[PDB]
Amino acid sequence: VEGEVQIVSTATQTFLATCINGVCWTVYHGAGTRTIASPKGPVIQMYTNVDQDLVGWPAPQGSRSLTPCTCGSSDLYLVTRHADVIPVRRRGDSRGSLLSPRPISYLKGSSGGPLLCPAGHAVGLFRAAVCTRGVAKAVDFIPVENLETTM
Amino acid sequence: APITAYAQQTRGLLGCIITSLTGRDKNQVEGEVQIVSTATQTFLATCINGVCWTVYHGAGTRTIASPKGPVIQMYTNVDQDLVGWPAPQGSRSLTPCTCGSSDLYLVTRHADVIPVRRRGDSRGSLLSPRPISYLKGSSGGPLLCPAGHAVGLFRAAVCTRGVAKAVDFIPVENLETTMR
Amino acid sequence: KGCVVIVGRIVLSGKPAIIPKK
Amino acid sequence: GCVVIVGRIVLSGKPA
Ligand SMILES: [Zn+2]
Ligand SMILES: [Zn+2]
Repeated sequence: VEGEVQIVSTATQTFLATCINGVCWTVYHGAGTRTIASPKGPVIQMYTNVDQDLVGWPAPQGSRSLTPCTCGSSDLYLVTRHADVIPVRRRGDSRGSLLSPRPISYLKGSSGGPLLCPAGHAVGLFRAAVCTRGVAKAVDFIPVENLETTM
Repeated sequence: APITAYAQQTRGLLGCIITSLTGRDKNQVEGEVQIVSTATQTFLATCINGVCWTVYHGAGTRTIASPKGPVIQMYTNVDQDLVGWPAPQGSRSLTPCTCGSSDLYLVTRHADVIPVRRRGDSRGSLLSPRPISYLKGSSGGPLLCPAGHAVGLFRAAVCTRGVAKAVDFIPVENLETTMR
Repeated sequence: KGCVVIVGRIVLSGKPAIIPKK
Repeated sequence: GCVVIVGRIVLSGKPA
């Protein structure tokens, strides 16, 4: 059984990584220029885009790649590090509103995870929770197109 | 919730052949869509409201191998290209769509869900054209609306230079009519 | 002549899950 | 430092 989403950690924190097009993508503010662990030693980033807050290493062991979205739906579904699914309505290229606001803690450690369309395909990578007094009401994300362009 | 799917092979070539002839299959059933096969070809059967439907051009007028022996079809409609056996003990049934959505999602034999835009009562267009082989063995499979309800069953691809650009499907209405 | 046999399945009802270690 | 994989998530909920 292969997984599209990896739950990763640094000494500092934990977050997610999403395998798309054979690349294991995550948030630069989480991994930085950090190399990823491998049974044969640290493997370096295949892409590092600080401007986009995006990094990617070759897809790891025990993973399968997620397909990018091609239907253009605005009904997204964010997957958290706890495997929760959160409906999000796309408000723009890199922003969408949670159909039901959640405590900031709910989305903690899920940055890097995917935002799926109704077909389960990748619309983008969860970048940051947009909160108002501890309640995340919306989210920031990196469109798959950026990933597609970085490659 | 986003439509995601996964496949599992329950038996192989020789085990299939014997079970075909024997007509007795004791394997445990799970799922909404059963990958099915004859000595000739493989296709999909979709359980909707307690009936396991599939395409006639695949199942013909054959019985389905069950734990109690072969099971005779409940419905047969050569013209509409349908056949239905009572759903196997263990499968889960989908339910017809009641939202009239035009944004459909086709589930392939390899558990891949692809988007198709409804372009008529029995046709939809692949938003992302794929070679016909990707669709190989998917007849009888489901076309779901955004809520996961059955809109139709994949009948035949509409390809050109070997690239499928659209698909012809059996709208779940023909099912209600076949049972009538 | 010859029964149709189930050789696999496709499950739509599964929800995202963290793969267990075993 | 180095990023380490501590777990995996399967979107389809596919059991082993
Ligand atoms: Zn999509
Ligand atoms: Zn519907």
